[PDB]
Amino acid sequence: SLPPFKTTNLNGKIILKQGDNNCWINACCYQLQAFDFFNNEAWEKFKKGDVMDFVNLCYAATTLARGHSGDAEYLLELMLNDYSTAKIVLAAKCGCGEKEIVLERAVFKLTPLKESFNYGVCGDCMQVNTCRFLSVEGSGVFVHDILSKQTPEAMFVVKPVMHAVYTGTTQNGHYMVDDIEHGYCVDGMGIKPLKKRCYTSTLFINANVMT
Ligand SMILES: [Zn+2]
Repeated sequence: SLPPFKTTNLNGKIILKQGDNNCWINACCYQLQAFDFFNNEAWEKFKKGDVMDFVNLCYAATTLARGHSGDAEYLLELMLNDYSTAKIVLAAKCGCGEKEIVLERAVFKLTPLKESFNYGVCGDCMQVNTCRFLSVEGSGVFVHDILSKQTPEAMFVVKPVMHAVYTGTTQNGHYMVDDIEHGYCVDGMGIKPLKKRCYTSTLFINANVMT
């Protein structure tokens, strides 16, 4: 066994010292700490600084060993697969007409911008559905293709509370978290200014959007 990851408790969030390529864990765990509905025996200890049970649980779920890089968005999908804490309604246009798609979930694999986008194909006309957001309610997190340029606040369909941030190669990169609600970027146990770009997720709390 190696020794436990060291921690810091910063403005209500436990954060993990950078070591052994653990940043994907840190990024995911920092987001889970935003959801008061998320819980279990190993998480109750993590919230207090006693982090190795849950951290070990993250390696088990992903089949990865301590020391290997991973994917913070994949890990959020795993841990949140049995939660359903938000509702998103889309309008979907194809050659048959227009219809609504209802998604109830905690993690959504969608881009969180208020523009038009494709999602699925209609099995009666075989065209791709051209889609747009009609509403978002509750709490949850979008996991998404990297937004690598700044995004005007008015473009997000929801008000972001925080974003996983990923810089570098898909091979050789590094995770951090833009904590928008606090005003800084968390990078290991340290603090940096918001990167404002490079975002791989978008977390929202108590959404109540009509568009
Ligand atoms: Zn159709």
